[PDB]
Amino acid sequence: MHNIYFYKDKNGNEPVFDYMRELTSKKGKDSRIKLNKINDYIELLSQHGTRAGEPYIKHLDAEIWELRPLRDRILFVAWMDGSFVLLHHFMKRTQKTPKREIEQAKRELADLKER
Amino acid sequence: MHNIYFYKDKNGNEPVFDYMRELTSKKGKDSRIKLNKINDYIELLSQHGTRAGEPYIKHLDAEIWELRPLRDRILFVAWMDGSFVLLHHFMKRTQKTPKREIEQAKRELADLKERGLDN
Amino acid sequence: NNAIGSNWKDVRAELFSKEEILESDMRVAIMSELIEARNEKGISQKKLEEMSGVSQPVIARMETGKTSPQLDTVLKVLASLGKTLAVVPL
Amino acid sequence: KNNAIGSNWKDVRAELFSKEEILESDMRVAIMSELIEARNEKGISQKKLEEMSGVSQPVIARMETGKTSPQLDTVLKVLASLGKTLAVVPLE
Repeated sequence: MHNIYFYKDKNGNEPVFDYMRELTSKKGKDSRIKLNKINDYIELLSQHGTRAGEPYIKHLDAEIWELRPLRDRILFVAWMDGSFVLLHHFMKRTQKTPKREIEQAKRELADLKER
Repeated sequence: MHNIYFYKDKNGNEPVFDYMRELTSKKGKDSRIKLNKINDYIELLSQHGTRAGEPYIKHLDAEIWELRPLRDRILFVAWMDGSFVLLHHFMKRTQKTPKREIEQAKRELADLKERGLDN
Repeated sequence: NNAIGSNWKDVRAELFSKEEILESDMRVAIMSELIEARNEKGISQKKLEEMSGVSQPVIARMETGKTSPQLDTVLKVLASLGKTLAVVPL
Repeated sequence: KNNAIGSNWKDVRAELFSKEEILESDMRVAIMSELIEARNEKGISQKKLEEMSGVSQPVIARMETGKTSPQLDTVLKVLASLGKTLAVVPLE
């Protein structure tokens, strides 16, 4: 129902996809666990959109949302109705979501509208 | 699809059904578990007949076959097709099914054929 | 014939609720796939172990087991047989 | 059109995951979906589903968070309360 696209920066790289691909490359089986949880959550976002509710997704600031597959966090935005765009990844080492991350997403999102 | 009939003795009681109704009257998880398994194996016999093979089904002697859910054993025979007749039930006490149960099954089968003649 | 008694279809309806019958049929359907894979497609249980990547004891407990079988385990075995499960209205 | 808008998730998913992993993922989200579409729509809480299905709260909780796969019997019970159930269908 809802399409999901990956953000591609100026360099032609997609940060979230890059992160999942290196997880795919690792021998560790917890890499597989994190991958599977990310698989479920993104797919869940695809079907229910932002209506999925917590714990899966959370509204952060303004246009920015986050996906919460375990301790992985994927910042995304509404886009191109009815779709979404995954901006970037960070592992959360605190119980606070740094606005360092959020402003990076805002700046990423900025880059999207520009181009 | 095969029809499954319960054997009724002269009193008349249906032993296999009487046993299942007993399990239904019991609390505790074991009886519920045994009931579900019995439910599955009989229904399985209804769909596949003797083609179900092991572990579900083993031939014993002559016309006598046994259904083997868990530790429960139900003796049955091929009947005028498409059917099967469930004869009686016992709990497994041994390495293998004892002679005693098999011969009770054969008597019940013989009984069925005789009472089937009188029309 | 007085010796030929109740039909299983009537007996089953008396002893079990509609939900218990629903769960039973599903367990039977899975068993039916293991059976006619051996009967027709000529696949052994250990042959199935290699295709599905699930251990032979766990496969056997689908048939003889007291309890489960787990959902992911069923999906692996069914997939190797060209089958799967789907959510469907009641 | 837009260079900032990259790969579609359908393609990314197909590349990073085996056919097997995707099917099991689809089942987990289908179950998660039912529990979600029950909660914000039908107003059926987890307390409420517990007594409807006879399945307890910790068991339904773990059934939603897919860490350990559920037993078939519990899944069929929970789904039945919600008006769904599982069927054996051909792979495609």
